Amino acid sequence: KPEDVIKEQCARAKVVAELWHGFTGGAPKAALENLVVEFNKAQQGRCVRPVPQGGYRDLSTKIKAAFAAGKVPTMAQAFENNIALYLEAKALLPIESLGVKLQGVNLTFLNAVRFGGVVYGVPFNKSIQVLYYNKDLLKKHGVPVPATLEEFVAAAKKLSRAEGGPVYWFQPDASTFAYFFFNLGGSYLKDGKLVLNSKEAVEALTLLQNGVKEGWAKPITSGYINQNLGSGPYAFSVDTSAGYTYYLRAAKFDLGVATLPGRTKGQPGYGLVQGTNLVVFRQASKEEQAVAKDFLEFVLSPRAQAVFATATGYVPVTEGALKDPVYQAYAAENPDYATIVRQSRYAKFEPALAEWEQIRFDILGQAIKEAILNKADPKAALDRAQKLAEDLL
Ligand SMILES: Nc1nc2c(ncn2[C@@H]2O[C@H](COP(=O)(O)O[C@H]3[C@@H](O)[C@H](n4ccc(=O)[nH]c4=O)O[C@@H]3CO)[C@H]3CC(O)(O)C[C@H]32)c(=O)[nH]1
Ligand SMILES: O=S([O-])[O-]
Ligand SMILES: [Cl-]
Repeated sequence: KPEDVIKEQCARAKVVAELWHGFTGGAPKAALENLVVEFNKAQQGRCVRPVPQGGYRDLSTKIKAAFAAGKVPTMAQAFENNIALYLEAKALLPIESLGVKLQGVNLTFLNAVRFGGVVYGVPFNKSIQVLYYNKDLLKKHGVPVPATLEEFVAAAKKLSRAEGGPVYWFQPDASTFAYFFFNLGGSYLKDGKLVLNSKEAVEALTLLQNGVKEGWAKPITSGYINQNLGSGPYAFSVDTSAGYTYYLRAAKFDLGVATLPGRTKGQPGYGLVQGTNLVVFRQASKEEQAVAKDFLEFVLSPRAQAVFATATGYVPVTEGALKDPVYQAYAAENPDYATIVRQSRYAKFEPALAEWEQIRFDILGQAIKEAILNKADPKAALDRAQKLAEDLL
């Protein structure tokens, strides 16, 4: 068990840098621990201790408690909005002040960790949405993988009619809504104001709610989409690439990965970038900061990124990772890794506002759930979301 190995490594160590994370298990937790085990073996008496804090929401709550208690870890995973929050307290070390080189990091990811021109995060486990699909079920009914939103809706209705059940499965949540919202031309910031109830928002939430009414979209209310597989016909989901190993272990059918359907065939749709960056807390000792420096250099190395990305379905964050022989050997055997990289070229972020975590779950996610599960009118549900968000900001 890698967490037992690390516990023993850290027991023999003169300096331990704690890294608080939101991996509850599967391949992401095993890949993070395996990376830490190798880092720790290369050091002389210096270690990283990964500390599971629950999911990402539990992690952000535990960091809030840590600020209140006046005792932060050395490193933590952080979404771009969590970075914005922690910078209000000036709790974060600039990454380049540690002497970590970021050249060769993808500008999609590096730009998202740059605040006021300075980098306060190291992109580590960055995901993109992809189209997961049931190759067997599409083959059975001769339905090509849809390249456009129009094709996707047609494919879902045709397969749902043939199978007697809704085949597009989705979580009624902010992540899923972002795919439809972005690819209907939606934009969350209008002259720097956060807008949740634009016509593209209403259109995105109407399309999902109509999908449920018309019997081609199946809301998943309990667990992850990959935990629900096997109950009723499944053709498609739009989901994080970090879901890849979880789909593979659950799927009784031949799992497919495609680029996202876009407005036209001239370009794939935009996917939502999720997963986290590593931040380094100012409060850490110079000795713990020096361990963070080396760990970050290690996490950005082409081998570390190649192994982590091939073990998980996360997007390798560097140019050098794609040139690493381990990455190349996996990609040559499994086209899904190249599909994830291609889709990572067409990448949108949610707003990096300090309040965004509360807004995306408690306000926006609640409005999506009202409309999908309680048949609330999409505009009325999003107008309420807008009022609650305007009150919070
Ligand atoms: N706190 C906070 N969370 C945020 C923010 N923006 C987006 N997200 C959440 O990031 C999750 C995606 O990040 P990612 O690392 O791509 O995927 C996660 C897991 O989602 C995924 N997983 C785990 C178990 C499983 O059976 N299936 C599976 O796919 O594996 C990875 C590690 O757990 C989304 C999903 C959500 O958690 O419901 C809400 C979303 C934010 O601003 N703050
Ligand atoms: O972001 S570039 O790959 O179009
Ligand atoms: Cl959580």
